[PDB]
Amino acid sequence: GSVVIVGRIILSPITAYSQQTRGLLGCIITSLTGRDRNQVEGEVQVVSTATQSFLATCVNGVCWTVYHGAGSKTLAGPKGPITQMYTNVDQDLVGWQAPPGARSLTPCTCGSSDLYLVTRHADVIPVRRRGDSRGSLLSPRPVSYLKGSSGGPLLCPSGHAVGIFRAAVCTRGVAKAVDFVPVESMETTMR
Amino acid sequence: GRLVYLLDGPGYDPIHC
Ligand SMILES: [Cl-]
Ligand SMILES: [Cl-]
Ligand SMILES: [Cl-]
Ligand SMILES: [Cl-]
Ligand SMILES: [Cl-]
Ligand SMILES: [Cl-]
Ligand SMILES: [Cl-]
Ligand SMILES: [Zn+2]
Repeated sequence: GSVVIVGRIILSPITAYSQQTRGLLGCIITSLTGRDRNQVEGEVQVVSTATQSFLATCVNGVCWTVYHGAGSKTLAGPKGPITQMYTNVDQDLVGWQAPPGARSLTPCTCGSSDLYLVTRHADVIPVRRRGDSRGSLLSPRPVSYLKGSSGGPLLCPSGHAVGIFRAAVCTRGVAKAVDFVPVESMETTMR
Repeated sequence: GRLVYLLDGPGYDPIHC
């Protein structure tokens, strides 16, 4: 069925909090109908299919997320299912036109290597950029702590978008680094 | 180090048992 917004993360020093918007039953039903009448708020949406859940981040009026989460699926919306505007399987990246009411991040232009990752539990954790698509976690955490966060944003100190979280680099269940899709690839995907 | 994917189960607060 469709991807369904089931909660959101609202960003403020960078702080974040989460709010549930849908229960499990309404989620399954909304997935089948593709029709979602709820108001959307926040920069990050917690999204779910019938089988898995993850995050989507809105940057410049597009809601972006990971292909391994969303596949080719539509996003449930007020006028029915929304077709993907961008589908880049190789970069593991999909996008839908952002619901009205979602607040867009703007892409980072400062080039800072001092980043923050916002997790599914609305924790904001320090990351050090280590190249185009990798950052080290300055404080390693169990991978369990990052479960459900695929598609979440990496932010620079000014709260602009650097990338979206794709995968964790792990040894023995401890996440030491993150792999991400740089905001540049969103620009390349678009134009 | 190897790549782990971080999908959880369905719903806002996925049920684990
Ligand atoms: Cl629930
Ligand atoms: Cl609901
Ligand atoms: Cl209707
Ligand atoms: Cl609805
Ligand atoms: Cl799925
Ligand atoms: Cl699919
Ligand atoms: Cl773990
Ligand atoms: Zn910046």
